[PDB]
Amino acid sequence: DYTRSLFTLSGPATASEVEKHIQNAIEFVKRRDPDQVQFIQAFTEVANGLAPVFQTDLKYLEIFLSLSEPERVITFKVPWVNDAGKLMINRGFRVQFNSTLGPYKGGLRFHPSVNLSILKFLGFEQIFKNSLTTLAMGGGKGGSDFDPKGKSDNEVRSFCQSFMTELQRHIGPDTDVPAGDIGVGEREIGFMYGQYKRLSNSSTGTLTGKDPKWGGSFIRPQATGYGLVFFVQYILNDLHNGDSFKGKRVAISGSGNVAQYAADKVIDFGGIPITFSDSSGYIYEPNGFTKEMVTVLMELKNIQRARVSEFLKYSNTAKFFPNKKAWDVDTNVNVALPCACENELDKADAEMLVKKGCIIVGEGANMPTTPEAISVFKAAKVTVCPGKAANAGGVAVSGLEMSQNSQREKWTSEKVLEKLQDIMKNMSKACQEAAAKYNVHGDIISGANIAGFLKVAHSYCDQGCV
Amino acid sequence: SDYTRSLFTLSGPATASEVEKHIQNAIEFVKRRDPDQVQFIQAFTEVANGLAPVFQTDLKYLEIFLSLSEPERVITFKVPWVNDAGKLMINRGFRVQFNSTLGPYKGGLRFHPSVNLSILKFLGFEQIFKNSLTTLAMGGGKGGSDFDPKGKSDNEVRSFCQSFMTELQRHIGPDTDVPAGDIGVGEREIGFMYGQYKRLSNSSTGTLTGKDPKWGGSFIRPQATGYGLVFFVQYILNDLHNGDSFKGKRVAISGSGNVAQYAADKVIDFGGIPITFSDSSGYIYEPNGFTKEMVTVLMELKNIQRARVSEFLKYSNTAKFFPNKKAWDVDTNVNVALPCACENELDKADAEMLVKKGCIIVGEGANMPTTPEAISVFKAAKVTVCPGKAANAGGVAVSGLEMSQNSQREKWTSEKVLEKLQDIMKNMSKACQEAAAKYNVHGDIISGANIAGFLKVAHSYCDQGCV
Amino acid sequence: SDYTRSLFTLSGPATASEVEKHIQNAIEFVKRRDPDQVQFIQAFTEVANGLAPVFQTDLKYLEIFLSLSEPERVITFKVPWVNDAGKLMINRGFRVQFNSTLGPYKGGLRFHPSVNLSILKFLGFEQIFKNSLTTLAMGGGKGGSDFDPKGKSDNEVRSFCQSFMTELQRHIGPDTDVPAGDIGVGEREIGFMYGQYKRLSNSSTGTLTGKDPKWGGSFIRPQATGYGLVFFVQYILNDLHNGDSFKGKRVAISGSGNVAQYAADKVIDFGGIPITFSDSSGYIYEPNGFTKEMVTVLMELKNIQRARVSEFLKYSNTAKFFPNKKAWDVDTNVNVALPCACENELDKADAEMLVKKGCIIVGEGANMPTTPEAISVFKAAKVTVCPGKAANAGGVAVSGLEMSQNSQREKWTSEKVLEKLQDIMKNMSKACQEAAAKYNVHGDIISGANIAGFLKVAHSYCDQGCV
Amino acid sequence: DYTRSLFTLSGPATASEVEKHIQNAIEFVKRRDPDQVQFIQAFTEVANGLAPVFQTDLKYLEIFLSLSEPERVITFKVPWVNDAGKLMINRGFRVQFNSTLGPYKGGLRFHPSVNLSILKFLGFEQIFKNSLTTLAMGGGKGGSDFDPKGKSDNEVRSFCQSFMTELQRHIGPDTDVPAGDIGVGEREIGFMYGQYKRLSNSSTGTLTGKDPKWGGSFIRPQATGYGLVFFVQYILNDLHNGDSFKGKRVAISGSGNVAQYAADKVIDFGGIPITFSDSSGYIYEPNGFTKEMVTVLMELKNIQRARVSEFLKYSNTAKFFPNKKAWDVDTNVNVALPCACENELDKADAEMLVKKGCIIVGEGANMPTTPEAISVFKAAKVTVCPGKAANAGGVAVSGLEMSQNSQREKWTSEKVLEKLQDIMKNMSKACQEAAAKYNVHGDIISGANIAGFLKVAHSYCDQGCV
Ligand code: NA
Repeated sequence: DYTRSLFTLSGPATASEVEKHIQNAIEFVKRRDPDQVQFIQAFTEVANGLAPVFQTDLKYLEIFLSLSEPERVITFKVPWVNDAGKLMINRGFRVQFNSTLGPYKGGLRFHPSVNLSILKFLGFEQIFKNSLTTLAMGGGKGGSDFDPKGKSDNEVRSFCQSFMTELQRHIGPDTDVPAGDIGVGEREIGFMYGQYKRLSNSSTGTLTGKDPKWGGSFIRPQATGYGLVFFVQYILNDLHNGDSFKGKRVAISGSGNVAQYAADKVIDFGGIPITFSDSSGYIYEPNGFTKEMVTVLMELKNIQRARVSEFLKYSNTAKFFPNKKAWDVDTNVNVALPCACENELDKADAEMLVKKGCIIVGEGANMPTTPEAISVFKAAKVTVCPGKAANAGGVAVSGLEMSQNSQREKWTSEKVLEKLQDIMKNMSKACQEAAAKYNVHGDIISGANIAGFLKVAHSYCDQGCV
Repeated sequence: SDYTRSLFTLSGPATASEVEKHIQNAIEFVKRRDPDQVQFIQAFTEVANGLAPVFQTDLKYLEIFLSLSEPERVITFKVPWVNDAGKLMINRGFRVQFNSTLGPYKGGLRFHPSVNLSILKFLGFEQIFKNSLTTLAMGGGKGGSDFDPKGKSDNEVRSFCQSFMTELQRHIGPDTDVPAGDIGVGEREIGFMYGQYKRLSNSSTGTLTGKDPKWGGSFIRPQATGYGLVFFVQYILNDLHNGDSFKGKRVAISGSGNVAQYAADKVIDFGGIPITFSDSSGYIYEPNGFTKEMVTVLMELKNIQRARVSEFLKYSNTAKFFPNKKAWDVDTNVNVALPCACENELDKADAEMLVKKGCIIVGEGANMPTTPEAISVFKAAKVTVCPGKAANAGGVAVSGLEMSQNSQREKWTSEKVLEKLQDIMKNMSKACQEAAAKYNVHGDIISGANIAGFLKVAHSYCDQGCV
Repeated sequence: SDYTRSLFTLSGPATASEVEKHIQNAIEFVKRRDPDQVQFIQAFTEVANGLAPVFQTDLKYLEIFLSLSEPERVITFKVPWVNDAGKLMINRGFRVQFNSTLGPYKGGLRFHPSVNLSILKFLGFEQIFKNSLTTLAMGGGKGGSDFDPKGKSDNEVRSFCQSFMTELQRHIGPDTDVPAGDIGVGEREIGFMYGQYKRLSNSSTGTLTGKDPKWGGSFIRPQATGYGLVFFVQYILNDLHNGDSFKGKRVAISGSGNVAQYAADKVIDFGGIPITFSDSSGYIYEPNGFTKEMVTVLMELKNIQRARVSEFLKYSNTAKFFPNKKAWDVDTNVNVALPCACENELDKADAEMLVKKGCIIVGEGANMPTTPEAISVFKAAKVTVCPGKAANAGGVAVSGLEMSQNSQREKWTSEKVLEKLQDIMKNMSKACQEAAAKYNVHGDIISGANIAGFLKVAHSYCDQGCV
Repeated sequence: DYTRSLFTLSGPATASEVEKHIQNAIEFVKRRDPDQVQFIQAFTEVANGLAPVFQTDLKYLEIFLSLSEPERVITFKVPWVNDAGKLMINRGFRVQFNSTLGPYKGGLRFHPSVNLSILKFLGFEQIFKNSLTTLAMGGGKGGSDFDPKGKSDNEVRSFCQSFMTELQRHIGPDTDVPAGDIGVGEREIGFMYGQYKRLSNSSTGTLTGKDPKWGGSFIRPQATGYGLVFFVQYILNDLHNGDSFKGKRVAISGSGNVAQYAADKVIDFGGIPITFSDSSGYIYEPNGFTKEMVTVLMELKNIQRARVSEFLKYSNTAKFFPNKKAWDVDTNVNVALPCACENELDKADAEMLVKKGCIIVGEGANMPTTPEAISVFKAAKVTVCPGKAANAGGVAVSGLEMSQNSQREKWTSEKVLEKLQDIMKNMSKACQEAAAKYNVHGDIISGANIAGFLKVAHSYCDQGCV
């Protein structure tokens, strides 16, 4: 330790002392930004998750507070002319929160609800999510209150070009590599890359989510679903004494890209997917979905945009249960993978799953499991894999896109998948060891919180706390 | 001509009631974008209401005004520094680069614990039109930090200033953004920040104003605001009071800082007598006026000894002190009132006394000294009010002259700087009158200053394609 | 002294016949390098022939001249932009950076469908020596696009200007290349391009001239070329016609644009009487001359209504109109002819009438107005011809004064700019006479302008190592 | 040959003629820098070592003289404030000696003895040492007369930040990549990286020796000691007819990272390390150090900062000999590894090792063996592995750190170790082949000098001698 003298708070502390210090830190965050509700909530949640670390050494709470101030925030006017010839002014943002582990990394959101508080909350959390990938990536977030909905393609191009005319000044392949998010998909990434390239007169990996013809990476559509299965597989080996997906009945909720590619990789590991779901209900195959059946489901949902119920016209064994969740299926379920939406698995759902024998839950979606549902799982000793780690496959592959751009070499699909699998392996071990080191063995949720923070905190001190 | 007409949705003349509703719509839009920036919202409201005569001629100006209210760029940044105890401190730094249509972003830096984005946006937005009025090619901006200089050692201020400029230097430059001093940022801080900027940039340029005259600074900088106030009132007296001047005028001055002191000196130069100075303890009064020698004595008490104005009674047998009273209460005739102390220092009752005491004109040395009720009293009495937005702009005008001297790599004599400052205030006073007359508020110099400052920016913004 | 002698293969004096063959070999070399650039080849040929007296004293000047004929840098670029219908349009943009020996590249931008590299190289090459003649530290350049502004909306011109400057900004700068206006690039386009340059560079500098006075522009810009023409002719009359002046002179002016209008204004200031203006439709004639009040009316018709000169007869009871005739046909005594309309507007037949009507001097406001046959007639008649390369350089002279004001961050009064323009034209007229006298072509101001412009560049090129 | 016309001296020359030309070159160097004793001595030693090359073509002597002038030297004021609040001014340096093969590369030294002569001497040799690694790296060296002794962590932080505030202007990932040296370890690299990152607003490999959490490489602490053992192992196989470290008693001098990890790799190859030494004396184990014993010694020297005599408290069989060198130990020695300091092995010590049966010497430190000692070994037929190649493992791994940074990909420890071993293998072959090509067969010292020089000399001419 070469930075000990810099910190006012140091040494061990009791749980009650840490609770008081956390509340003091929260009040300090509030006084600095009294009306940033989302950011304040995010700081409070992450701080509470790190209480075991703060008890061992109070310096970590100070570092946490120091990390809570963005290194740089750029807000800028974005003038653009709509198709009617009228000048429009929108607000643009790039929160460059932390660059300790690498260049600022995080998506861009174009949505009318976007403001500084929301981007700070997402950007702050992205620091530790990117940390967990093991890759050299910092944390950031940006976007605009520009609303793409109802706008023509030309209007989106006009906005993307004017937005990037300013953003290019603050980003770069070794500085800040933004990505997509709500309102920023392939269309917007492409428009922004063209403008960035024209202004910079350079072809670099300054954005991720690019098309494979010009710097993009394979496995991007599959990354999140595959990464979820990888993480759960490695947790089963590392925390369930050599257990595996093999022979496991896998109940999957959702019918989107995450659920589809999660089911494929489960079958690759010898598991049996038995359910898919949408807002209309869930479908169930007693003997599981084959890959060929998953392929049929993909075209119905992706091309025909149909409901899951249409699948029964293709399988004679398929059953459809209207207005029910996948957790209601009357069979034994060994693994539950919520891959649909937030708070989709509640206390009642968790109780059913425990009664049906599920040994582990993997969060494919964002915050799928309610806090009450988590409590039942902890009592039942059912492992919960946190989404911040289990669904990090997308950001992991965004880092692999940077590697390919830095190497000016496009990897084969097999190679990208191999490194994604290695990333989830190292991430799962880091979460387990972190939980064990702080005497919350098996609490992967705590392990993910600790592992992400500590790599940033220690690197911050290595670099002189600047 | 008009090459940007097609870009604006609102256009054409509008009635007074219609303009009132449109302004209210504009305010609501500003509120939704920044719902809790109280100071910025009110600043937008005040300036918008002051421009209603313009909006009635063409609603396009309201849309331009709304467009100008969004900063071109805001940079907020972490400022880590180590205090004398060896402990790491983190403060928030800001630079609001609001508008650069007329020139590089220009505006002071404030180091005070109350600093936040709303306050800096309010000051920076207003700085656009203040700098416009100087006739010089300067934009508008404002920055600073919630760093609290109170209780800090010189070394800690040095450490913070160097870390603050380590990030700020990346966003400023002699042709880009030229910051200056403000509350908490004086000669000490400007010097510390200039040293760091020079070291990192490996260049010697006019990237800050307020520099010492030994390395790029300008003469007349301490005197600029007080002199400029007297110049402006002098020119208004000539043009709107039929050749009147400061000659023979009894001038009640509030405040005892640099603005009040150098305004007093210039009043004497123009043949008037300053009769009062004041601070929080009260006001002092000389029935036959303060001489330049007496003003110098009072300066030493306030600037070196940091004493109260009452101390002056030890030096003058004729001086009278009135505790806990404002200078407007002085029991004598007052022809010119120059509020140079603080906001809302001249209220409705004060305006009424001054009218009865023979006041013909008010020159605002401080910011918003005269309350709205006081302004109504003066307009009914036909007492001219010279708005602070123009009358106290002498300081920023000389900061622009500092930039000119740096760009020319030539230090002007004090006489040359003083002449150009006087010429600036002359053209500014004429622009305010002409704007007021053109929009049928003849003699309303408050409206004229609002209009003249806004229109030069709005028209140049359209010339440049509204980018 | 001479430190670059060893670098040149050709050196020493040569006979007139030897120079003729050397010039042809130089021309053949230029043709082989650019065989189809007709305008550039002819421009090189004309200037080379005008410099034959110099080449005879030392053939190295021919080698220097040939070296100068290759641009230091030419940038051609695609300009994609979206029209009001939403359709992608691609035009070609150019910037010919011909020579920077005396200072940053300087020259206008032309937006016209006929624009190509040959035309821009011809104009840019001549711009080197024209800017040289102003005495100011300016190089030579030219740029533009085949974009056709006619039929385009203001918004479409804005889109093109912004896309055009998005690439051009990468190659220009206040100390590198300062473009200006030309055909198709006026106040609208300069403003649009300035906005885009400012946003991308994040700086406020004098990287374009022709700006509006509210943001870095200069007074006297509209009047500069017309005023400069009259200044130049006035000095030539004093120096070569034994103290003669514009006083009492009847001046036939061709054209009705800004050059002719402000030339007429300055003639009246000097006591002259302008008697004609002309258009594509014909010419108008006032027997007793146009007063400034009358010129003001013509300005409104031509600049605001953009009507033809025949409209003037509705306002003057004495005005006469002659369709399909040039102003030189006017039936009266003519003492001064000022062609300010177009190339080859004054032919041999026109010159003979003007001599018969008593013309003592011709001043070229336009470019190449006088045909080669017409020049011979005037030389035989001993009527002085003031070359356009010097006489119409007032515009570029003031563009240089705009750069000085930007570099100084100080706007000059109109009086100061006018005084400096007049002094420039005085030194230029002296430079042309002295250069002509030194090479034994006394009184040939056309050759004097060629020689004086070339030599300052040629000598400085050698000072700088011929790089 | 496209640069022949540029050189005044050319063609073959007799041995006596080469000696006269070398002496003129030395005098020319002296007149240019009459008081830079170390630099003059370094130029003289290398020039004499390259005499066989100069005899084949005198242009090489002219190239060598041309290389002796640095491309660029930046010396600069370094102002910083100590913990008492007092302004201190130190001198900073960066000698950017040659960039023919790649960006300037070399360590930074913070020590009160530092001056221009020492840095030119170290930087000049660094050119050819880096050449031998086969990696695309130039040569340089820098530092300051700042004395870390007696300074607090914060004072070192203050100096490092001010030092990098100027240095950052002259370095970069493709221009100059500094590294550590005496007085510049993990603490200083971390502090300087933090300052460089903040000022440049970028995350790149502009320093090596970084921590693996942010751009660092595995095997970096072990690289020089491991590389020394790899090199000697290959020389034993190639020049001692298939011999190896197995069963060899290895006397190691020094107790720093080089000596510790050299002992570690010796044990991997079946050898027996018997001694360690420091300024206080040397310790001796009759039956050798095990890895557990080396692990204890590492903790004493690296954490406790104690003298080697402390080891006797943990091993009953260890012996301590005050104020004596490890070469005096009374036993048979098969391999000598001087890994402590310059001129640590003198003529008398070499005589003892020959008497005790030493068959090969591996130079871990810089210039460890005196010229008199080298003569003893050459007469005795004891092979000397030159430090210029044998201790280049550290700079080799610093090049692998650069590759990983340029690839934005962290290699496994196994991958780094194999590439280090392959580099040392090719280097040992290059030294033998170069010595053979210039008819000094078996003179590995001469071979290392020739192989490093020729790649730079030929590449310099390829690039127009600019
Ligand atoms: Na790379």
